[PDB]
Amino acid sequence: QTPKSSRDTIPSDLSSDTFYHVFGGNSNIFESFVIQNRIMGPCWLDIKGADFNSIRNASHCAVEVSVDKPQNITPTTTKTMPNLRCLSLSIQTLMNPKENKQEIVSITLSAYRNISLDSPIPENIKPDDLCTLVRPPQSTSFPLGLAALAKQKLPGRVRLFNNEKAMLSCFCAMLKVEDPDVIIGHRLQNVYLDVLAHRMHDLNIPTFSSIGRRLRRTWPEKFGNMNHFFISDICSGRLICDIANEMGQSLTPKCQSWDLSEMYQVTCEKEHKPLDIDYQNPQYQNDVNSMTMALQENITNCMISAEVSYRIQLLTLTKQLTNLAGNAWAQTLGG
Amino acid sequence: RTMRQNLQEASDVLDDQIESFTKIIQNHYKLSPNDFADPTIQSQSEIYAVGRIVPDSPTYDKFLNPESLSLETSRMGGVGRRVRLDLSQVNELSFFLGQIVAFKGKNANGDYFTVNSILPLPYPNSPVSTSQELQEFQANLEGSSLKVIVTCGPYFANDNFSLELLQEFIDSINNEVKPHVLIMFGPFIDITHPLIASGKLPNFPQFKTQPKTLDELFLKLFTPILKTISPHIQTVLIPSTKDAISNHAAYPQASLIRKALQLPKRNFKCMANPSSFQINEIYFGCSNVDTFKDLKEVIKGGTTSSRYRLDRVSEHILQQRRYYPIFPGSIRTHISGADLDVSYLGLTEFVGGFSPDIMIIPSELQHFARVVQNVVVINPGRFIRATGNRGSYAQITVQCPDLEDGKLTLVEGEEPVYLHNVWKRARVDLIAS
Amino acid sequence: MKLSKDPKAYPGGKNMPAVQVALRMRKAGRVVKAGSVITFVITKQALSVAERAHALNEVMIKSNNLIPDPQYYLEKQIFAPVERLLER
Repeated sequence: QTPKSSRDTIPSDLSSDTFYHVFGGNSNIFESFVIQNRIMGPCWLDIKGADFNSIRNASHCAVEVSVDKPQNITPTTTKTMPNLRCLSLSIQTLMNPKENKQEIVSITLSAYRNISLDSPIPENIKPDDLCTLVRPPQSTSFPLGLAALAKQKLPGRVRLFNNEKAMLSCFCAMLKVEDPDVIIGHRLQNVYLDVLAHRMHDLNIPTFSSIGRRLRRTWPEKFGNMNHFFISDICSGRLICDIANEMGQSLTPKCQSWDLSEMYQVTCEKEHKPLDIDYQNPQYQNDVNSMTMALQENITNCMISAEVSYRIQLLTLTKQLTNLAGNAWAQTLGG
Repeated sequence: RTMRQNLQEASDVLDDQIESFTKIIQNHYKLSPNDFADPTIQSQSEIYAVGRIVPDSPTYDKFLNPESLSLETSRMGGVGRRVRLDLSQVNELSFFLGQIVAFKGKNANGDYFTVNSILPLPYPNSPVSTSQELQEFQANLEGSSLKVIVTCGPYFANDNFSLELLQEFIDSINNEVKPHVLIMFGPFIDITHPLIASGKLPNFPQFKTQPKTLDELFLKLFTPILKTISPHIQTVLIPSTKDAISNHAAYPQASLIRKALQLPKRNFKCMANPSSFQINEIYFGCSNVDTFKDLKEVIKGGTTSSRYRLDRVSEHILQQRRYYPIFPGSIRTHISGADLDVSYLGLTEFVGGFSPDIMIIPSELQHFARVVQNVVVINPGRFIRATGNRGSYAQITVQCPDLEDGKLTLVEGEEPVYLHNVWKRARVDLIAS
Repeated sequence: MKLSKDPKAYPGGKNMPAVQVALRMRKAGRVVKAGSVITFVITKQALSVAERAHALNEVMIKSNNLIPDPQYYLEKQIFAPVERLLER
């Protein structure tokens, strides 16, 4: 932070008659903070001189503090960690031929609010909450009897919405109120987070920032390869635990295609027959049973993703690797 | 170079085509490489992409349509993956297999790349000359205009071996036309000639000793006749892949050995196929594969369809910066074909990146001479038709260069150079042979 | 066999059994578009392989008088995979 020309860095080949090289001109701020204070991955931090009255309405977090100098923060030797609020996302899409736009029809959210990495996670943990939001893929109305049949067949809550926009508004509000620490899913990183972020952009969702932990009222100007940096910056605060990314693939060499069903079979020795859900089909606008089966497939995909995430020990292995390398946990998970 | 074909080397050449055209597009449109991304994977931001036009199925029908094309990406761009094209949002275009293209588009759902706009590859720069060189050429011509005659095979009909028309043409050029240079394309003794093909070669009473090989047939049938060309007329011999006298049946094709043809050094020059060369200031681009007949377009839009096919094909040749841009090569079903040596497709690119002033691509189609994008494209047609009737040949007359007449355009810069304006200065006549 | 495109726009649909079956249902009256999964069986009677292909449910009905063509299933479905399976 400098009063003027804060965005201008010193080139290494700066002309001078007393020196002929400069190191560290283009240092990243996180790298400087981590190097100087000897921070090694996620750990407890002792913070002195925290200002509890400086920050107003800047995050989705419960406590907001600040410090005037980085030397006030020192890492501690405590090995234990708090329980992590994990949230599993399963995204069902619809391919629009007109504009060639990928549209979201439903989300299933599975909540695990006491996931402790200090102790082994048990097999087939059940979520503390399970909810599914849906919108009609074709019309503005659903087939009749959907609510009662969903109550009678589907586990967890099911919420019906007239259109996509209110559906993502409810998704964002639920994300804010849940406040999860880790977002769990399959191929989220380069497919479904993209789809989700750009659908929040297209429908002008005002609370879109809740997918991370920072409060922004407007999108970056250049939103519209930089897309990856923008989404990763927006999601900051909630670790993305993707079981089919490079990190998840490196922990499951025994798969071949890393499809959700294949991962389920390989890691948990259980069989799930995948249904090829195509919401372009006209039957999903008047056949309630087909819609209920599709929602059930979304829900089971969500819990399968969560269970495979817990079984392959993705969080603990990535954490340990981060403490060993000294980088950020998110970089280990998604890099 | 021998007759070897290596799949890895051919694939390297095919990748390098896309990479070079990517760099050319980025330079021309002042775009950063971060703006270009992989079109085979789903992205919800509009991206720039460069690749090759290929059929969406490796085993494809002979006829393509605007709903059955793909884009093949380079090794770095898309790890060689091929993506189907969604061209419902593009009303006007013209593509062909092997064309390298640039797209601004969006792959939303993973299985289709939607092109929103086309990024036409810029036309190559034209050659330039200094004032001194143009004055030297002015002195060379002694005021008079430059005359160059171009002829193309076959030179004798399908049912005989008469070169009487060729002798008539030689006498005409010797005593009336008197050109400076004469460019003769192959084939000279076409190996697809049905009498040569079937072995129906008769005894020749006008030869003391009968030929024993097609090479000796050339030495006894053509070389006497070609020797009568006046020594003041320098002549250029450019082969075709069907020439029996050539032992290199692949395009690009090495030049003939003049000594083997027993032609005297005084005015006979053998040039490779393709070849690019200067006559005074004039830049010639000569290729002896029928690109005009072979390039088959997929087309949408009334505007482009209302255009002449030949102008579109010539613009395609200019944009692709290579005389035979189609790929895979055309085939004649097995009898003959393009005979592309893919490993050496580098040699068929425009020499130095300059667009030749006059480009000569002989075709089996009707003779034509046209100015496209300030380049004269000449097809002089076949010298003699199949039945033996008169064919055609083209005469090129170019006004002598003059810095004062204004038809040469000065190029701004510290070092003064002048753009040749051949299309302003050349008159092309297609004369019955 | 999944149809990537409309059957009427398929290059060389005369060689694909799935395209022939889809066009037969089209001419019959039933609707079929891109992405539709065609389940078929090659049947016995010279007719081409694609011409002898019929939809699965049609073959199940015994009164239709349709049976899987031995030659095709013994050559292209059983003979083809084993020769690579027991090549060494």
